[PDB]
Amino acid sequence: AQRVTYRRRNPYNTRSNKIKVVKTPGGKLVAQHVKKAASRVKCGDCGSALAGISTLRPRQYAQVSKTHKTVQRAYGGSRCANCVKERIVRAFLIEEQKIVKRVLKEQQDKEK
Amino acid sequence: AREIKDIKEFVELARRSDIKSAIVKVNAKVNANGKKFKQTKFKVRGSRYQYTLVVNDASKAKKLQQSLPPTLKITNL
Amino acid sequence: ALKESKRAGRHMGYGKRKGTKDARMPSQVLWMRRLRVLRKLLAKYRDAGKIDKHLYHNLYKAA
Amino acid sequence: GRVIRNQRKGAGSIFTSHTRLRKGAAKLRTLDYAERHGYIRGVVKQIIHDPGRGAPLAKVAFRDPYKYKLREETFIANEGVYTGQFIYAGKKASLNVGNILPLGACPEGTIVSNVEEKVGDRGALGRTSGNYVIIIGHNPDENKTRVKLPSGAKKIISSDARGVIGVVAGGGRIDKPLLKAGRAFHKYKVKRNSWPKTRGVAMNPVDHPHGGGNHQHIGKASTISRGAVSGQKAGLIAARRTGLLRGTQ
Amino acid sequence: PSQKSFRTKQKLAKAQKQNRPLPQWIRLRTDNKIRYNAKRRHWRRTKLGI
Amino acid sequence: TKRTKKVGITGKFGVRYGSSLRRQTKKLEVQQHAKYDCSFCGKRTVQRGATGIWNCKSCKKTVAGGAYTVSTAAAATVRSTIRRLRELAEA
RNA sequence: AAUAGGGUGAAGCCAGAGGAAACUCUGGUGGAGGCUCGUAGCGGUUCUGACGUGCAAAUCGAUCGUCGAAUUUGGGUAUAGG
RNA sequence: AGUGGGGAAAGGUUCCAUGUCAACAGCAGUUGGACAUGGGUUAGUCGAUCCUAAGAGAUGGGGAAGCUCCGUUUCAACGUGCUUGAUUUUUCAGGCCAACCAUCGAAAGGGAAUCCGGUUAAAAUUCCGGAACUUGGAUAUGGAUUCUUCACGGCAACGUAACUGAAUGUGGAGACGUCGGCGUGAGCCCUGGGAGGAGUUAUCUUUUCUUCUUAACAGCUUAUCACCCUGGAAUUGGUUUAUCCGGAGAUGGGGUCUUAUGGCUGGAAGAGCGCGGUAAUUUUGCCGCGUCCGGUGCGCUUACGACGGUCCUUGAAAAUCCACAGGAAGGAAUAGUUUUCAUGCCAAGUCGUACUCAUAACCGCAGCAGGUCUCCAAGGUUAACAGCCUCUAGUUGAUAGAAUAAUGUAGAUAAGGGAAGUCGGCAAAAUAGAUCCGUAACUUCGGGAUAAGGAUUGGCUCUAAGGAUCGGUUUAACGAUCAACUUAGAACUGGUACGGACAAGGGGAAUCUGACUGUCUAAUUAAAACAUAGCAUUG
Ligand SMILES: NC[C@@H]1O[C@H](O[C@H]2[C@@H](O)[C@H](O[C@@H]3[C@@H](O)[C@H](N)C[C@H](N)[C@H]3O[C@H]3O[C@H](CO)[C@@H](O)[C@H](O)[C@H]3N)O[C@@H]2CO)[C@H](N)[C@@H](O)[C@@H]1O
Ligand SMILES: NC[C@@H]1O[C@H](O[C@H]2[C@@H](O)[C@H](O[C@@H]3[C@@H](O)[C@H](N)C[C@H](N)[C@H]3O[C@H]3O[C@H](CO)[C@@H](O)[C@H](O)[C@H]3N)O[C@@H]2CO)[C@H](N)[C@@H](O)[C@@H]1O
Ligand SMILES: NC[C@@H]1O[C@H](O[C@H]2[C@@H](O)[C@H](O[C@@H]3[C@@H](O)[C@H](N)C[C@H](N)[C@H]3O[C@H]3O[C@H](CO)[C@@H](O)[C@H](O)[C@H]3N)O[C@@H]2CO)[C@H](N)[C@@H](O)[C@@H]1O
Ligand SMILES: NC[C@@H]1O[C@H](O[C@H]2[C@@H](O)[C@H](O[C@@H]3[C@@H](O)[C@H](N)C[C@H](N)[C@H]3O[C@H]3O[C@H](CO)[C@@H](O)[C@H](O)[C@H]3N)O[C@@H]2CO)[C@H](N)[C@@H](O)[C@@H]1O
Ligand SMILES: NC[C@@H]1O[C@H](O[C@H]2[C@@H](O)[C@H](O[C@@H]3[C@@H](O)[C@H](N)C[C@H](N)[C@H]3O[C@H]3O[C@H](CO)[C@@H](O)[C@H](O)[C@H]3N)O[C@@H]2CO)[C@H](N)[C@@H](O)[C@@H]1O
Ligand SMILES: NC[C@@H]1O[C@H](O[C@H]2[C@@H](O)[C@H](O[C@@H]3[C@@H](O)[C@H](N)C[C@H](N)[C@H]3O[C@H]3O[C@H](CO)[C@@H](O)[C@H](O)[C@H]3N)O[C@@H]2CO)[C@H](N)[C@@H](O)[C@@H]1O
Ligand SMILES: NC[C@@H]1O[C@H](O[C@H]2[C@@H](O)[C@H](O[C@@H]3[C@@H](O)[C@H](N)C[C@H](N)[C@H]3O[C@H]3O[C@H](CO)[C@@H](O)[C@H](O)[C@H]3N)O[C@@H]2CO)[C@H](N)[C@@H](O)[C@@H]1O
Ligand SMILES: NC[C@@H]1O[C@H](O[C@H]2[C@@H](O)[C@H](O[C@@H]3[C@@H](O)[C@H](N)C[C@H](N)[C@H]3O[C@H]3O[C@H](CO)[C@@H](O)[C@H](O)[C@H]3N)O[C@@H]2CO)[C@H](N)[C@@H](O)[C@@H]1O
Ligand SMILES: NC[C@@H]1O[C@H](O[C@H]2[C@@H](O)[C@H](O[C@@H]3[C@@H](O)[C@H](N)C[C@H](N)[C@H]3O[C@H]3O[C@H](CO)[C@@H](O)[C@H](O)[C@H]3N)O[C@@H]2CO)[C@H](N)[C@@H](O)[C@@H]1O
Ligand SMILES: NC[C@@H]1O[C@H](O[C@H]2[C@@H](O)[C@H](O[C@@H]3[C@@H](O)[C@H](N)C[C@H](N)[C@H]3O[C@H]3O[C@H](CO)[C@@H](O)[C@H](O)[C@H]3N)O[C@@H]2CO)[C@H](N)[C@@H](O)[C@@H]1O
Ligand SMILES: [Mg+2]
Ligand SMILES: [Mg+2]
Ligand SMILES: [Mg+2]
Ligand SMILES: [Mg+2]
Ligand SMILES: [Mg+2]
Ligand SMILES: [Mg+2]
Ligand SMILES: [Mg+2]
Ligand SMILES: [Mg+2]
Ligand SMILES: [Mg+2]
Ligand SMILES: [Mg+2]
Ligand SMILES: [Mg+2]
Ligand SMILES: [Mg+2]
Ligand SMILES: [Mg+2]
Ligand SMILES: [Mg+2]
Ligand SMILES: [Mg+2]
Ligand SMILES: [Mg+2]
Ligand SMILES: [Mg+2]
Ligand SMILES: [Mg+2]
Ligand SMILES: [Mg+2]
Ligand SMILES: [Mg+2]
Ligand SMILES: [Mg+2]
Ligand SMILES: [Mg+2]
Ligand SMILES: [Mg+2]
Ligand SMILES: [Mg+2]
Ligand SMILES: [Mg+2]
Ligand SMILES: [Mg+2]
Ligand SMILES: [Mg+2]
Ligand SMILES: [Mg+2]
Ligand SMILES: [Mg+2]
Ligand SMILES: [Mg+2]
Ligand SMILES: [Mg+2]
Ligand SMILES: [Mg+2]
Ligand SMILES: [Mg+2]
Ligand SMILES: [Mg+2]
Ligand SMILES: [Mg+2]
Ligand SMILES: [Mg+2]
Ligand SMILES: [Mg+2]
Ligand SMILES: [Mg+2]
Ligand SMILES: [Mg+2]
Ligand SMILES: [Mg+2]
Ligand SMILES: [Mg+2]
Ligand SMILES: [Mg+2]
Ligand SMILES: [Mg+2]
Ligand SMILES: [Mg+2]
Ligand SMILES: [Mg+2]
Ligand SMILES: [Mg+2]
Ligand SMILES: [Mg+2]
Ligand SMILES: [Mg+2]
Ligand SMILES: [Mg+2]
Ligand SMILES: [Mg+2]
Ligand SMILES: [Mg+2]
Ligand SMILES: [Mg+2]
Ligand SMILES: [Mg+2]
Ligand SMILES: [Mg+2]
Ligand SMILES: [Mg+2]
Ligand SMILES: [Mg+2]
Ligand SMILES: [Mg+2]
Ligand SMILES: [Mg+2]
Ligand SMILES: [Mg+2]
Ligand SMILES: [Mg+2]
Ligand SMILES: [Mg+2]
Ligand SMILES: [Mg+2]
Ligand SMILES: [Mg+2]
Ligand SMILES: [Mg+2]
Ligand SMILES: [Mg+2]
Ligand SMILES: [Mg+2]
Ligand SMILES: [Mg+2]
Ligand SMILES: [Mg+2]
Ligand SMILES: [Mg+2]
Ligand SMILES: [Mg+2]
Ligand SMILES: [Mg+2]
Ligand SMILES: [Mg+2]
Ligand SMILES: [Mg+2]
Ligand SMILES: [Zn+2]
Ligand SMILES: [Zn+2]
Repeated sequence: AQRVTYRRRNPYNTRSNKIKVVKTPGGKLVAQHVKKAASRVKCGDCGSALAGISTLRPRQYAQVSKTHKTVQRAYGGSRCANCVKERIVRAFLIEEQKIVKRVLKEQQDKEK
Repeated sequence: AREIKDIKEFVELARRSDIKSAIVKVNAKVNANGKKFKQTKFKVRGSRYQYTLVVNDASKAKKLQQSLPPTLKITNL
Repeated sequence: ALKESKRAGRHMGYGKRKGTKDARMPSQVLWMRRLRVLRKLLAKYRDAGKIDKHLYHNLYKAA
Repeated sequence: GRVIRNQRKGAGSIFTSHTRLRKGAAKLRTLDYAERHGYIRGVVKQIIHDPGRGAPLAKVAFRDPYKYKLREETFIANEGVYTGQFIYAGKKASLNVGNILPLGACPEGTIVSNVEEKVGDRGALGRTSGNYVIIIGHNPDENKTRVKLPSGAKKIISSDARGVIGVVAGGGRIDKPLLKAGRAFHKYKVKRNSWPKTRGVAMNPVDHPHGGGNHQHIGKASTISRGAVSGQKAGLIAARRTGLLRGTQ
Repeated sequence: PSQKSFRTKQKLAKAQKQNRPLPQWIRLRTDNKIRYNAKRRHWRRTKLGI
Repeated sequence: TKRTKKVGITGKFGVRYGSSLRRQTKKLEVQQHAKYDCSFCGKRTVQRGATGIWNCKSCKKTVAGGAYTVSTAAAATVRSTIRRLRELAEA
């Protein structure tokens, strides 16, 4: 079987010197240098992978359109759907309870 | 190279201001179960991309050939 | 010509074996092969209605 | 003779601490107006392992009172502190596990950790896993508090000095044997170059005061004066006593 | 190595140019005493120092 | 079947290190690899990360604990002492 | 950055049996370990072998220790003559 | 696991062509890594350059007689700051910030972007041909959007060609250890039909070997995991090789998303490959045909995916890019906005690039049996990348001829005895793979153990056992098709041979000693020495 060589001066199996083996239109077998696999965008609240956002190596995000980098919602590309839902409910319940705690201490500023 | 499928889209593209030349390639093929048919590929070379239109009908190809702008240089292969 | 001889069973006697029983045919592979056969049939019977989900669950743990 | 292993450590060439993997310095907040007069609330985001430390560390986010920003502090995690817990720090903070209070605000018998030697030094005492400081009593006229340290020593600190309510997490680590040289190797791989240790009696007289002899033996008393000089202080330095510890101390 | 600096490669160009034989018309000058280049260097025998 | 009469998890250590060292190891190594009840979600899904760090797989709550158990006896006592001193101080 | 192919079979898990209970037994599964046979690697026991104006200012041959970790190793970097 | 094909370090012209034999190639020499003359290394995409690592190191300062030492934001008034509307008044008006911020330090870390065919005597991811990509800059057309000004749809996960967003703030990516099995892909290996070419052909062989390939890039499509809607569960169900999940919503039904991977197509047959017919000293060709359709798997290598274990060990940083929160400012109707949608225009400087990488291009004084980091990896036998034979590729190099005394060096064999030799079983011999049976004292219960001790093993012809995919009132308990080598047994057979070469434990009973794994006297000592966990004392 035919054997391959590195295409660059780096002779070592490092993380950035990974190769694939590809068959050419000439019926030959050469090494083709691969780029590092992209990592998934992750949630800032729960750490889960965000759905609907392309997984690319960071510089490749600047030259691609916005629909790939976001979701049509609050905190679209930053927080997951479930984490925004808890934020909304928590914000609402907590702001509502602040009113109960306020009125209760105006009622005690006239009876105590 | 990008492929174009709609013939109407292809002729308007062939009159874009950056189109230098065109290639018409004829491939002799066979309809699998059927018999020999002559495929024709129209290739328009633009500034960024090469655009290919595949026309499997040998007669609509001839009509398309007379539908291209006369100014484009066409190479027959 | 050997491959037909070995497919017919030739050259496989005790005097022709150098690896252990488990290197030649791992018991972990045989177990995995068997338990996938049993699991595949049980889902076929339950999904065809030949057995119900209660007999299925008991036999799944027995397999 | 030669410079002995005691003396080569001060130069700190191969004897510096291995700190690549450390997760930050564990400190209390800088004592500010909010902690001096009231309390401030932060939320625990992480409880993480710090290499070279038996105690886990907690990352606690507070709001900055003066500019729009989040401030992340590295506290020593007390046992029972959980992710998402609200931590209250200040004079008016309540007596709950994990809260940071002045020493005068804690009643007698309060178990507190990461205690300040001096008001605002951000934690000096009782920082290792399973250790803590017990508050024995108060002297309100001079504003001072007496506490008992993990070594058993009693100390008097300003009552304005702060501490963290609870016991430092990760205790009981010493209860399990290491069982292997490799375990100590991995232990010190992220601490410093102090292992393994060659016995001075197994060296030559150039290398150590214990070196030499046609048998391995020290030859003179191994209790060394406190006033001895560098190169001599190898053994039991300023030893008040020797031998098996019998009875109470 | 194949990967070399400019400062190195410039020294190697001078080392090649200094490794000529003596030009033969020099022996014809009057009161000429130089018969050959006495500062020859072979790559395997004597090393440069770069 | 029952594979070992008494070594249990320390059967990975063979005959080395001494029986005394191995049985003392067994107690704390059973404790550090166990699953504990989550005080937040109620499942028995709390396991140790590094020493002193105990995470729950279900609700993703991390709690600071002991080296080999989620709670040491000393910490549990301090909570009740703190609970007690908090009640009198707050009346 | 590197480390063939085998052996053993620790926790956890499944099924069955016995027992009043506390529990025990059996058959599997699983794949632990500064575990093991053994290449490469790393090392260097014996022949007190060869050689001993040598291939070699330390090698050669067989034999041998270890071979998943306190492992082997490149480069960068730190420590300098009492 | 090469005497193959490349590289890093190091060398420096050794590379290629021509000539050539005085010296060198420990014989020779018409030959050479020698000698002489010329030629040769082409980059926006490959590395440097940028980033930071351990560390190095200026500055304000503080020491020091001083050479200098310390310190790295340090008891410092630390921006050669930016962003706009501009102004054409080359002045300004101001608006924001300045925790941290000199710098050097990686051709293996991080990192914007290129592929195929062809081409030289010698260069090529650099040249030619074709087809792309990134960054920076400029910029028009189309599209999009607005009279409900800064878009619509979907219950939702989210979808869309686009579809304002200052200061300031928050996240993500960059970004990472190790082991185990499972699954999937790719390349390789194996193999069928068919279309070509070569070899054998006394005889047999529908035979043996060989060609049948498809790059970067673009479009459409393709998913485990995760998530959404519905629904409400014991007769508990679902489920992995490996036991975990579910009233904190399972099973069931229907959907959303993510790189990876496959498919179709463009690139692209025009290329390359295999044949047939020709032109001709002939630069170089010209013509015609084919290049198609499959199968298989505990296979090998490697990538990815979903998982499980592990640690008193929890397994870099920074440059850089994106998103979100926020709501400053600016925005239409006779017209307004935006270059995150498509298309179009311009540019990408500097240095390295030949060749050797070793039993002859490096270091060991040398063309030295030594040393020196790494990538790819065919067939048979086999557990095996071992050993042995072979394909591709590469070598056939080592002064040679004639003889074959003693004594050697390396290697074989030996009657009967079997350690009597000797300090001593030194050396050699014996054992050796695999299946089945069987296995003691002692023990920290884990071991000891391959303990010991026995049997078997070839070839051939058979027998039996173990699956996959489809097809429907639950006798599918069956049919159809397809498919891998594993295990057990029998008969026959032979100069009783058979792990037939290769490969490959001798075993047992004890004493002294160190617990163990581990470590050292490079170049006479590997040990009982050192270390170690454990124990104890001291500050
Ligand atoms: N050409 C295939 C794929 O097409 C992509 O093109 C798509 C992307 O530009 C964008 O894709 C969207 C995107 O908004 C975001 N990633 C989410 C969404 N799921 C994707 O969706 C798209 O891809 C899926 C998958 O094939 C299709 O089934 C679907 O029809 C299509 N809308 O919209 C395009 C429509 O297909 C990539 N440009 C290309 O690199 C990739 O190969
Ligand atoms: N009471 C003061 C205590 O100092 C303690 O520690 C102090 C010191 O022991 C410690 O030493 C630091 C050293 O780490 C780091 N290199 C910074 C500093 N130069 C040293 O400080 C030292 O040197 C200074 C001279 O500079 C002298 O005052 C003294 O020798 C000593 N404080 O740094 C601290 C001060 O910088 C604790 N931080 C805390 O208990 C408290 O602040
Ligand atoms: N890095 C400076 C810090 O401050 C101190 O540093 C010490 C030094 O600055 C200085 O110590 C000197 C030392 O310079 C010198 N080279 C050796 C001398 N033995 C030390 O002296 C010290 O120890 C001795 C012995 O117990 C006492 O008798 C003496 O009082 C004490 N000053 O004084 C300090 C001790 O008093 C702390 N030891 C320690 O936190 C750290 O070194
Ligand atoms: N001179 C006698 C023989 O040569 C040997 O020399 C060693 C090497 O020079 C020789 O080459 C090895 C081998 O794996 C193979 N045949 C080629 C491979 N490139 C080399 O492998 C290795 O070489 C050196 C030295 O071992 C290593 O340090 C390095 O990591 C690695 N490249 O293999 C030997 C080791 O197996 C030894 N001196 C001796 O043990 C052996 O019997
Ligand atoms: N919500 C969690 C986040 O955790 C953050 O804390 C972490 C981050 O600041 C930083 O984490 C980095 C991250 O910044 C960066 N974008 C890369 C990666 N996502 C993280 O990586 C972290 O976790 C991975 C897990 O395998 C480890 O390999 C890595 O060593 C570790 N730093 O290191 C911290 C410790 O892991 C912050 N507290 C905050 O952003 C937020 O709370
Ligand atoms: N331009 C940047 C690059 O874009 C790439 O984009 C690739 C993807 O968008 C898309 O890849 C598709 C993939 O979506 C789909 N699920 C499978 C399909 N086979 C792939 O196709 C691609 O990759 C395969 C190899 O797997 C090639 O054989 C094929 O020629 C190529 N078009 O086609 C593009 C081919 O370049 C990659 N994301 C990555 O290499 C990188 O980001
Ligand atoms: N494939 C499974 C999935 O993919 C991921 O998992 C991938 C890896 O992260 C994971 O690796 C192992 C894991 O198996 C094991 N049970 C725990 C272990 N800590 C992980 O290791 C990890 O730790 C380091 C920390 O520095 C990470 O940086 C790194 O991602 C990974 N090596 O194994 C997977 C390899 O295919 C995610 N962890 C998660 O979504 C899920 O497990
Ligand atoms: N542009 C060439 C690049 O810079 C350098 O080349 C430049 C220098 O050699 C030289 O620069 C001189 C400078 O030496 C001298 N001391 C001052 C003079 N003004 C410079 O001149 C140059 O630089 C100025 C800016 O300073 C430019 O405005 C001007 O256009 C340019 N000629 O002029 C060259 C043109 O820029 C490198 N030598 C070259 O290899 C590299 O490609
Ligand atoms: N059984 C293992 C095999 O033994 C083989 O070896 C066999 C023969 O080579 C070996 O012969 C050896 C001889 O080589 C060696 N130099 C000396 C010895 N006297 C001979 O031994 C033989 O003769 C003696 C006569 O008394 C008898 O015991 C018997 O016939 C036999 N062992 O006897 C062995 C059989 O007993 C091979 N080494 C190899 O294939 C494999 O190891
Ligand atoms: N499992 C052992 C099996 O034995 C087989 O053969 C064995 C038997 O089948 C056979 O024995 C047969 C016996 O069955 C039958 N009743 C009588 C016959 N004479 C024997 O055979 C014998 O004699 C014949 C000549 O007749 C010779 O081939 C030879 O001496 C011997 N095989 O000979 C072997 C005696 O044990 C194969 N040899 C072997 O490959 C296979 O593994
Ligand atoms: Mg890796
Ligand atoms: Mg095209
Ligand atoms: Mg058989
Ligand atoms: Mg098993
Ligand atoms: Mg010691
Ligand atoms: Mg000694
Ligand atoms: Mg002395
Ligand atoms: Mg003395
Ligand atoms: Mg002595
Ligand atoms: Mg001695
Ligand atoms: Mg002693
Ligand atoms: Mg005496
Ligand atoms: Mg006592
Ligand atoms: Mg040399
Ligand atoms: Mg010199
Ligand atoms: Mg193994
Ligand atoms: Mg071992
Ligand atoms: Mg071993
Ligand atoms: Mg070793
Ligand atoms: Mg030797
Ligand atoms: Mg000798
Ligand atoms: Mg001699
Ligand atoms: Mg060996
Ligand atoms: Mg080094
Ligand atoms: Mg001296
Ligand atoms: Mg081999
Ligand atoms: Mg030459
Ligand atoms: Mg000669
Ligand atoms: Mg001669
Ligand atoms: Mg020359
Ligand atoms: Mg690049
Ligand atoms: Mg530059
Ligand atoms: Mg630094
Ligand atoms: Mg300095
Ligand atoms: Mg100065
Ligand atoms: Mg500098
Ligand atoms: Mg730099
Ligand atoms: Mg440097
Ligand atoms: Mg680099
Ligand atoms: Mg061509
Ligand atoms: Mg080419
Ligand atoms: Mg070449
Ligand atoms: Mg080109
Ligand atoms: Mg729209
Ligand atoms: Mg990294
Ligand atoms: Mg692995
Ligand atoms: Mg794996
Ligand atoms: Mg695979
Ligand atoms: Mg590419
Ligand atoms: Mg895949
Ligand atoms: Mg926003
Ligand atoms: Mg080259
Ligand atoms: Mg040599
Ligand atoms: Mg060799
Ligand atoms: Mg020299
Ligand atoms: Mg010779
Ligand atoms: Mg001769
Ligand atoms: Mg012989
Ligand atoms: Mg005899
Ligand atoms: Mg006889
Ligand atoms: Mg006898
Ligand atoms: Mg005798
Ligand atoms: Mg012997
Ligand atoms: Mg046996
Ligand atoms: Mg024994
Ligand atoms: Mg004795
Ligand atoms: Mg020992
Ligand atoms: Mg003892
Ligand atoms: Mg020695
Ligand atoms: Mg030894
Ligand atoms: Mg020795
Ligand atoms: Mg010792
Ligand atoms: Mg004490
Ligand atoms: Zn979330
Ligand atoms: Zn929980």
